[PDB]
Amino acid sequence: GSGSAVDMFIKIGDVKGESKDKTHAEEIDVLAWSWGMSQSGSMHMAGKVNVQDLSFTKYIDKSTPNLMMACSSGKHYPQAKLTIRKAGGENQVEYLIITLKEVLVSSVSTGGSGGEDRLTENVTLNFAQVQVDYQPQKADGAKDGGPVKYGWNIR
Amino acid sequence: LPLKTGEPSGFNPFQLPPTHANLIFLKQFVKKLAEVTHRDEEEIDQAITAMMSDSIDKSLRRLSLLLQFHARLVKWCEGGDYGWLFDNPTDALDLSTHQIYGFDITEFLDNPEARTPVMMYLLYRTESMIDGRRFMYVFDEFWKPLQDEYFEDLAKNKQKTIRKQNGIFVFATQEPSDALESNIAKTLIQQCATYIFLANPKADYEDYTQGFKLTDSEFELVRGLGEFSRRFLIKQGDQSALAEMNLGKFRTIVDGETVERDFDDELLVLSGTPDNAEIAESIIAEVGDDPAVWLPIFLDRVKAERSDVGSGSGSAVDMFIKIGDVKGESKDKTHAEEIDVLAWSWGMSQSGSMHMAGKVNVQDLSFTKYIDKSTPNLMMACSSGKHYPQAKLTIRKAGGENQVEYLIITLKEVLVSSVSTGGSGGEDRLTENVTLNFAQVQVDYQPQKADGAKDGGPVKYGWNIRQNVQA
Repeated sequence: GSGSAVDMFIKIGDVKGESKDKTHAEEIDVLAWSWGMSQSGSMHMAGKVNVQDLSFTKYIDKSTPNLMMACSSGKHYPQAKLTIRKAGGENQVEYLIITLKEVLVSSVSTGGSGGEDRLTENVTLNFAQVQVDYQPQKADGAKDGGPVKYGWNIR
Repeated sequence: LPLKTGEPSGFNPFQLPPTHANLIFLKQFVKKLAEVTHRDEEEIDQAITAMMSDSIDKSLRRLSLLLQFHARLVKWCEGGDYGWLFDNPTDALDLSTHQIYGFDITEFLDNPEARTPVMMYLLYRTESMIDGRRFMYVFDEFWKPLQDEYFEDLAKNKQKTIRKQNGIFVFATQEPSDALESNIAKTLIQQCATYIFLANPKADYEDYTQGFKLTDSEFELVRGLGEFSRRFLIKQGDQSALAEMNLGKFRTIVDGETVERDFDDELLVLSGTPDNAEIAESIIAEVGDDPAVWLPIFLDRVKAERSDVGSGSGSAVDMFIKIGDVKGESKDKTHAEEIDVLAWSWGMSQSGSMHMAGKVNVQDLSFTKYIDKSTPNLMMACSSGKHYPQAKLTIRKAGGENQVEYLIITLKEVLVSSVSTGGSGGEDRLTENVTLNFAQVQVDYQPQKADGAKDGGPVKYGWNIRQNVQA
């Protein structure tokens, strides 16, 4: 077989990676994802939520000073798109698709002081509207589909 | 005694035995210049003996003046030949503890000046000093230092003297055009007892049956031997056969074990050039004369490095600097030996949104180095707020140590504002930090691929940070 590895690729505008995998042909590839949702208006003391900005750790893309010019200029990319499949096979069911709109870069990491010898870069972003498509991520290869969604706004 | 800098890569003469300094300086001068008035050169030898009779071995100016009243001119030059016969001691007899040495003939390619008088005097020294043990004198490309019948008369008289005194001569030279072109080599072949056809290289043939008197089958074998198996053919007396050194032989302890091919201590014989350079540099900086008291651990280090990699030198990291007076400890082409830095970690952030011309994020930029050498210049630039004219730093991942750097970043008008220093009982190597601002970033991020490909051209972020959004 091919092993046991998750399958995650993303495009955000003309930002692209140096990845060489089977489904990651110079795609952006990530090592960590970090965003959760929160709604402080709950009775335990419409869309009134606490602010939640998105974040991740990615492998090194070929367009990083373009991202820094986007940060210092306020330039957003109009769309970010993700596909994440569970481990067990690279060409399995696309267990998750994510679509992000008005994708402005919030932060970059990893270059400067001596804290990270070879570590991947955290990048944080903001948004206007995000929607996902979840296929059932059972610990399997070929598994039943049917996307369950949410699409949600910055409001 | 290999080719090196202008240290003693040769051996000199005593130059003042007043019964034989005349003949020593006469032969040394004629083999140094090879062209005189041919009148009262013994008076020149006696006058330079009386002039060097102050204590010993005076300046080249005094030597050339006493010799005159092109050899004087080239001794005044001394280009790469500090081991000549004048103003020096005999480094060969400073090896009287272990009289085992040899010469890189790269300087002794230049007859008559560097080649002839040092070699003729040292052959005189080793031949006249009959220590009673065996003697061995080995040659390769004999004809370039030896262009005079002086060596033929030497081989007739003093070589036959030391032939009863355990002396042997090992002429392992090149292709036989060299030997057939010198009648001195013909006289030597008339006294050379055995002949080793070590290889069949690119070499001139079919006069090789002349003088040596090979048969057709013998000449067929010495041409069909080859040079890569490193086996040979041997003729002595009037007879010959194919032979070898058993380079495939190995320690057959029980039933035929691991084929070590006797490769341990063969690196002395093989002499691989970067490992020879490492062992030679560590020995030469270690001790002047070279007994094998530090050599076994150097052989174990050479075996470990050769089993690791052949001249790899890591090729994994590159993080180096030059900020005013400091510089890098760089294995890359940029700097050398001074200061390494730790790693690559900083960024910038933005909290705002335009999607329901950036935001002002008051930030500093920082960097961590190791223990410094140029402490007070950085101290002055830190306290006074002095902007260095540049701060250049080199970043490159694995994929080669001499490749183009993955990010070359020069910050501009680097005022210095804080440096963390430290120290402890456990501070084997203190790291320190500069956290600072400046006028301009000049980031040059090259999107170099993993295989050494640099598609495409590097992306620059060369913008003012001081009071301006950076494009």
